Amino acid sequence: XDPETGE
Amino acid sequence: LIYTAGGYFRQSLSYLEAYNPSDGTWLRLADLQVPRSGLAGCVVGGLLYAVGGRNNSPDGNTDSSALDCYNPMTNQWSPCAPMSVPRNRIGVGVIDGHIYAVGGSHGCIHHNSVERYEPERDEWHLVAPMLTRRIGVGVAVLNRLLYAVGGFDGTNRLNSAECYYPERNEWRMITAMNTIRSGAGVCVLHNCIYAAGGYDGQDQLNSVERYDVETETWTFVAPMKHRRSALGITVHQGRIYVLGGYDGHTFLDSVECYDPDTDTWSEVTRMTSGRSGVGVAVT
Repeated sequence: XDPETGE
Repeated sequence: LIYTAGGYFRQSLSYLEAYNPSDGTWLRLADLQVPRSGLAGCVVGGLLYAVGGRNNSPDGNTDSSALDCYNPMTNQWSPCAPMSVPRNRIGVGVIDGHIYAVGGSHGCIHHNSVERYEPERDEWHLVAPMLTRRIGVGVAVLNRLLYAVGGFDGTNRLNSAECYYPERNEWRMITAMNTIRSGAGVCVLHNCIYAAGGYDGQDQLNSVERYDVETETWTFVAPMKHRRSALGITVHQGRIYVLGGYDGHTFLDSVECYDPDTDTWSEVTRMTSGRSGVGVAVT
C-alpha cells in the first residue's frame, strides 16, 4: 500500500 | 556475497539469501527472527546488520524499532539494542564502522530523527535530525560524509538531498536531484552517489542518475529497462546490481546489472521469488 512498495 | 534480507511478497518476509555473479547461484541461511519489509541492510566488521522495517502480516503491521545482527560463521542472529523509535522504510549508512539510522516512519509519524549505533558497544545514541522528514530515504557514504537522498515527507516526494557532517553534527541541504525519487536505490559507484529508480508520485522510474561531489552535479546515466521502486541495491564487481522491487503491478524478481564503463544495463538473474523492500549489504 504504499504504492512505492506494493504492500 | 550479494545478500537480500527481508522483503515483501504478499506479506513481510523472513528470507535471507545470497547471490554471486561469479558462480551464478544462491546460498540460503538463518531466516530473520522477525519477518521484516522496508528494512535496510549494512555490513560492519563483517557482520550483516538488519535495521528497522516492519512486519506486515495477516495479523498485524508492526513498525520495527529493532536492530538485529547476523554472524556469517556463527550463523546466528542476536538482538542488538532497539532504536529510539520504530523506523519503517528506513535508510542506513556506515561511517567509521558505525551505523546511522535515518528517518523512516512509525504509523502516521514521518521521522526526521537520526541516530547512531556502535557495534563494539551495542548502543543507540540520538543525533542531529535531518532538515526534512524522510521515509523511503536513500542513504550513501562518500568521504566519510553521510548523504540522505530523496524519500517522502508524508505529503511530497522529494528530489532534495542533504549532507550530514559528523564532526560538526550538522545537516546542510545540497543540490537536488534532477528526478523526484522515493524508495529509490541509493549506492556509491566510482565516486558518484547513484540514485536508481524510485517513485515520483505517479510512476515507478527506470531512470538512473549520479551525483559528482566536486562539481555538485547530478547526471543521468543509462536507464534500467524495468521501472522499480522499493528495490534493493548494492555494488558488486564495481558493477551495479538492483534487486526486485515493485513496478505498480508486479513484485519484481528481475535483478539488473549496470556496467559503468559501457553504461549498459543487463539482467543477471531472477530472484527466487518476486519481492519488494529488502535490505541489502555484503560481507
